Amino acid sequence: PVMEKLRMFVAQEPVVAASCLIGGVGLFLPAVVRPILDSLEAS
Amino acid sequence: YIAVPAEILGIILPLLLGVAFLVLAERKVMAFVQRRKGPDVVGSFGLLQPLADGLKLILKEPISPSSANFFLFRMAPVATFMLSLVAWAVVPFDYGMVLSDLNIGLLYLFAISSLGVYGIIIAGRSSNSKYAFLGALRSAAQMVSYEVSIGLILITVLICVGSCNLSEIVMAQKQIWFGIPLFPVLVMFFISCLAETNRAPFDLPEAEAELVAGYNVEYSSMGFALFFLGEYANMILMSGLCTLFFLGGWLPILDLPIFKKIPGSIWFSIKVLFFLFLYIWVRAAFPRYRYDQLMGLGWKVFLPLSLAWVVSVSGLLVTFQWLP
Amino acid sequence: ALKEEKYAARRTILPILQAEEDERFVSEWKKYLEYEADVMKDVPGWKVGENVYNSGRWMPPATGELRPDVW
Amino acid sequence: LVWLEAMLPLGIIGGMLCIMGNSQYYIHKAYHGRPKHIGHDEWDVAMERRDKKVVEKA
Amino acid sequence: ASGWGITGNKGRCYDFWMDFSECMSHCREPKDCTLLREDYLECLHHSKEFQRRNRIYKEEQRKL
Amino acid sequence: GFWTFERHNAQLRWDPQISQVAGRRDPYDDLLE
Amino acid sequence: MNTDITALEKAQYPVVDRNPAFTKVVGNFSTLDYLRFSTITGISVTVGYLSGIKPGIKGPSMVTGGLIGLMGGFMYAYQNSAGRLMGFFPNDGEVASYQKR
Amino acid sequence: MMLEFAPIFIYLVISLLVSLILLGVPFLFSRFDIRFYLVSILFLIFDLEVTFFFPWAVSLNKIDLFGFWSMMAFLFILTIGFLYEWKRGALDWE
Amino acid sequence: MFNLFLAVFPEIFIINATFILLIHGVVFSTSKKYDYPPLASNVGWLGLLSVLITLLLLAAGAPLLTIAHLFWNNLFRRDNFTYFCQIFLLLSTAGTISMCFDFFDQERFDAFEFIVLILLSTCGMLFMISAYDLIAMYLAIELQSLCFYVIAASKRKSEFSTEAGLKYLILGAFSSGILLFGCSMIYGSTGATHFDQLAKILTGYEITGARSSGIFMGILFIAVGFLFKITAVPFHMWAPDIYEGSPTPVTAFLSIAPKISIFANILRVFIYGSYGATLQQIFFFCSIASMILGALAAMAQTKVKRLLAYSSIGHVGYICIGFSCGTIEGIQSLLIGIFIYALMTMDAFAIVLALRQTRVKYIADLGALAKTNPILAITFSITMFSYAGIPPLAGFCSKFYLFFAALGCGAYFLALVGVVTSVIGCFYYIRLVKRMFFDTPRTWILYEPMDRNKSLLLAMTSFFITLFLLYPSPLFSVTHQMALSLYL
Amino acid sequence: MDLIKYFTFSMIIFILGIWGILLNRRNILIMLMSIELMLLAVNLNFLVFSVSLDDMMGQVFALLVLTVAAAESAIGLAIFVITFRVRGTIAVEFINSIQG
Amino acid sequence: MILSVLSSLALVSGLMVVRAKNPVHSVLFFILVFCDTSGLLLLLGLDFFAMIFLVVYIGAIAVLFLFVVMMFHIQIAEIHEEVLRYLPVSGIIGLIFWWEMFFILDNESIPLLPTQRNTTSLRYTVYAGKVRSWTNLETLGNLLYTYYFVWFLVSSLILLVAMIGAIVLTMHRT
Repeated sequence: PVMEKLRMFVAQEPVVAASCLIGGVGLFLPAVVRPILDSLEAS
Repeated sequence: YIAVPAEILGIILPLLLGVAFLVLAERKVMAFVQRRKGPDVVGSFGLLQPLADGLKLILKEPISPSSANFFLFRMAPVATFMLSLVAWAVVPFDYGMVLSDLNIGLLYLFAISSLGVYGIIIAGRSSNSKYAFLGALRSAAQMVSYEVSIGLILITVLICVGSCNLSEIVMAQKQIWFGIPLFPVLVMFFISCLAETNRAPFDLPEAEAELVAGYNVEYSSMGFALFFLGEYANMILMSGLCTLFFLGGWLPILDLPIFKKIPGSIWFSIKVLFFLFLYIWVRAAFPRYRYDQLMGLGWKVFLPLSLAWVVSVSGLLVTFQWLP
Repeated sequence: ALKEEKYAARRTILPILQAEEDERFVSEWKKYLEYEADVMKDVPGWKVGENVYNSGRWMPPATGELRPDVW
Repeated sequence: LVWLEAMLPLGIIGGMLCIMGNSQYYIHKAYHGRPKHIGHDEWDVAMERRDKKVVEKA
Repeated sequence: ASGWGITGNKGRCYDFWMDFSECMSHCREPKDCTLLREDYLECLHHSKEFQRRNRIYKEEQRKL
Repeated sequence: GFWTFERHNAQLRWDPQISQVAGRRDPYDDLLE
Repeated sequence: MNTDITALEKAQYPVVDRNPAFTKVVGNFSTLDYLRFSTITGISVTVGYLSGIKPGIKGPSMVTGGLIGLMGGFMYAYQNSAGRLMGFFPNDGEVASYQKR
Repeated sequence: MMLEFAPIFIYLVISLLVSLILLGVPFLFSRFDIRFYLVSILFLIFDLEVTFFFPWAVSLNKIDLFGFWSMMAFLFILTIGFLYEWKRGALDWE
Repeated sequence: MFNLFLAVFPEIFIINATFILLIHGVVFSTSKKYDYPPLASNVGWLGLLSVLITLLLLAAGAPLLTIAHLFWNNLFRRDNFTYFCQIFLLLSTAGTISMCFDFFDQERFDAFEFIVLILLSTCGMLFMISAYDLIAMYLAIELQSLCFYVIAASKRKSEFSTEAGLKYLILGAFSSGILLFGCSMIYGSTGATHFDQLAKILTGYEITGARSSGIFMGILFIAVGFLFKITAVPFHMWAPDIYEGSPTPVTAFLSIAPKISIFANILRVFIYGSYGATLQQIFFFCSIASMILGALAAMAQTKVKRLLAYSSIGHVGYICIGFSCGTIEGIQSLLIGIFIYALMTMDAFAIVLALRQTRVKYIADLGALAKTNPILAITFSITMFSYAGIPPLAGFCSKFYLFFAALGCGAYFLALVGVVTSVIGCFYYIRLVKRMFFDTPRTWILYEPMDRNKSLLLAMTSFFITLFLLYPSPLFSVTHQMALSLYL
Repeated sequence: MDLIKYFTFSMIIFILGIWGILLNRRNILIMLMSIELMLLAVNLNFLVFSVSLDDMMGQVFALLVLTVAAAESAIGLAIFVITFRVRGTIAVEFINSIQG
Repeated sequence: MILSVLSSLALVSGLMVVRAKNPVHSVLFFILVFCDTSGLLLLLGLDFFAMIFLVVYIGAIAVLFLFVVMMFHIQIAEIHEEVLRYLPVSGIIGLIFWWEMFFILDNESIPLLPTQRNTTSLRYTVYAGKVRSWTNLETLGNLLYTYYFVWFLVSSLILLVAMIGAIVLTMHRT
């Protein structure tokens, strides 16, 4: 039942969760969005 | 080069006057918050209070205790004061108003901040007092701990600008001030500056009532004065850095002819004054952390968030090809 | 864009600056060649302005200073 | 309006900062004839040295 | 030999190095590439240029 | 002449593929390109 | 970044694709590739379980061993498939789907 | 050009003179705590991280995706180390 | 882009697996729920699995390791020689790890980070073998050395382990600085650090009167660093103290794995390079000094570990004789000697680790072992006679080539030194057989039987030692293959 | 004569490291510091040579060496700390038990 | 001349590093050697390296040494020794090293003697490379993360080893 463990982790460690989300966005944009824009430009 | 020392003195002497009056301003603001007056007898509105205090310290006999490290005991306040002074050679106040237009100015500032710890540690060991030594060790550890977050925030600004030139960092904010999209980064930077300056809520050296003796307890006369002047000059410098990196430096709030009328030095001074007011307002508002609590904050909160912001800003900028 | 403007302005006026520098260096090199011809007079086997490079390709004279372009 | 007492040392600090900027700005402009250029690179240095000849030898 | 200059352009001695390398790439006797090798080393250290200029200086000092 | 062997000639084949990379160009190619 | 797949030792089998994409290599997995992958993943899970009994973490140890095995097994299968498509390994099957398609 | 460093040297000389004047005018009228070593170690590691970020941050415009991901891998290794630090109690002063 | 990284699949896998094991160990060793379980053996088994999977990935993708060689050229160079060297290194790491589980359990060494540091040093040695530039060589050497310094002081409360760590750190940092100085001198004199560029610049001239003194001293200082690394006299005195003071699994790992990695480095930096016989004279004189000092000092030893350390010093001297002669057969015999010495050393250290459960410290502790464990006493005697070089055992190949190269290269002093040192070595090796078989001590020591891992490894190594010369062709052919891959 | 003077600067730093090794039989902390001096002298040589040859390979190695120096100092001081903790002193007479 | 001044300051400071009775003083004189080295680097035109020597060697490494050596409280008796007896051996080794090693570049890099003639007009100036100048920072950053990234990552592995070793050797959790 790993859906409230994340809830407890966010409640107990808000700074760590915020850091993970911010860095995750920073990693997700070039890994996913950037190839999407590259592919769109070529066509 | 014959005119260079004139410019250097035109920087240094007004800086010393500004420090002397920042101490007065802090006493006046804390007092007004507390329904009292603060210095108001020595000179009109207490305006001669800094002169009297400095002259008092000059005339006070220097103790120089019977330690076995007399040279290092006296050199420690000179080191920290010279370091506090030398950071202003690369600070720009307006377009073209800067002594040294260093292309590596950001890294130079980081180097100065890293060097600042030595005056405090040498004062502790050279003072032949276990209490001064343990306080100096704690202060040094706190300073190096918050240097990491300061450096990571500097890297974030560098990614936005793509140049270590402070004037270029200011001129990169013509479109928008970095404090608007990087507001949490600015808050983290202001707190890291507080902790780096040993300022409330992070002022361990002022926690004498907490059984925590400061690193400068064995200092009298002008060694103590040099430590104090260094710390307050660093407060002014941190306010200036907060202004330059996030509030557009000498730039006006809006790019309109009505704002462009008043000189950029006035804009820069106003912003620095606002951050100097925050340093005092925070000192007047809150209690202080324990050493373990602030160390935990430094390593467990501000470092992870600074690293996350470096990653997020760089990833977004390379993704949409918005790099300088 | 503002920086590209500056760099473009530098690129259009480079040839005249380079031509003037080339003329100045050729005149100075003639002066040094005649100085060497005078000083190395009565030195058997000498060659005025001998290229030390076997391939014969032209290089500026070496200065003996490690980094003179940064000062 | 008693709080204006506190705005005097703050104004003094601001004026000290404005002095720190402007005093060094005007001394440099007086000695060099023109205000200091931000971003003086290898190209700007080469220009100044060549201009010295181009001016003095004319 | 790497070609990366310390100011963001081709290194000063890179062309000499390359010519040496192309020479050695097909000459089975290394003595066939001696001239290009000493050209590359002369670019590196300026030894013969400085030696000849020191000869000029020595003769000037002798005749003064 | 083991240096003649193709395994020992990697730079001779790799470097021409980066001859136009910024940081290792002759300054004049920027002027005419 | 200038890239060059040119290998030192030339392929000894017909080159079906000199630089096959990630998705193409994965889609080229044969039943032997899935057999190698499953064997490595199963052995790794088994070793994780057996080595984890004494500390009392056989479950988490199984997970860790299975992660190592999944990584290594995919790597081995991708290696084999890409090497077949580039002609470094015997690839009569890849040549069949190239002559035909 | 290193030309802008000379004013800094003169500035240092003048600041030293002022400090000596100020400090010289009045002359006329056994316990090892491992956590300090540990905080020094962590500071050294992250100081080197800031060092490797400066060339990267100014060079992002030319290294593009490859340099970004190489830095990301560097950070990943150092952050695995940092997580090891966290879990072992090196960041706790209690 | 992805396919370019097929050249580094083994290293990518092993590094990622090491990261996984680090996280697993730290997460569950600190867990209150599981009562803070020791994880040295759990992580050790998972790491042995990781090493084996890396070996499979490397062995199976033999041609793919050379893919994109132009793109990877300025970072490393993979070929046949590096391929077989890396396979040997991985096998040595796997055997060393397999010999550690009884030590983890009975001693209660609960630190899983020991395994992680071994894995990271294995990554470092992998990178050392494929290094093709002074910068890469230095960095990989330093990663290896730092891991070794940490693991040598792993028993942090022990006087011996801390002392060994300190001596190791100081002397290793000294030698590394010397080697780095050599690299800087070479770079300044030639403007190059890649091994191909160095090969071209140096070939054809050696000492032709107008000799670059910078290149000479760069070679000299780099050679001093390498000779420190291979425990060669007079840069050897660290090795006996460190070998004795480190925990016995650490000693076992240090006596085998780092020799393979640095001999690969030596062969690729100098043989592939070009200079006068000066460097060959360096290794010749160091070989002679190493044989003499190793023999005499081993004769003086009363403790098993110190005896094995000095024996290893003597054998590196025997091995370096093959490098000095500068022939294809010299390199082949060097590789054969390294292989056989590695197998024999693993045999000996499996026996030592088996006896360390009863805390074997002195040679005299082996008294009456032929009575209390007859099969074990015979296995240790087979190893000791192999060490002495007595035929038909596998150790005889090193002696044979030592004398063969000498009577061919024309050396007779070398033959005399070899004869005398061989006889001295035979004496101090058969002293151990005499202790286990001939002595009748008043007090005996009864040793706990070894675990299954060490018994299986011992059985296999004992069969190899007694029977290698009956069917030695694969080793001869593979070593000849490697020797030629260096040049052509 | 620029290059020779830079090189002799690095040379004196290296020589001072060697001398610190020679002169500090009883002071192993200064032996460590002398080794750090030798490493700085080599790092400077790479930078000076990189400038002299107009080649960037010297600077890349200079940065990587600084990383190595940092790691080696960290681990060395750790080993120093544990040795001191075990013995209670740093005197060299208490780190000589292994011999022969 | 300036090189002579910096060389003399570095020589004396290094002698003080290896000869100070108090190790704390040895660490502080080491900081002076690093500052002097930074000045030399500034003369070379490498400002990034000059600043990084301050940030890393003084700001991080020397602070580590100072923290450790201060908390040791080393008594002079445990490390003291009279060094007069080492004058001959140090004389021999230093003289050999000096003659062989301070003149190692002289044969390869023969110095240009300064003539009594303005050889500074023979400076040819190329404006093509001055149109867009790269800082030492950008030149290094162009190479670290793309063409030599493997060495970068191996250095990261070295740092990770440092962290793990520091913990496993010294940590005593409360």
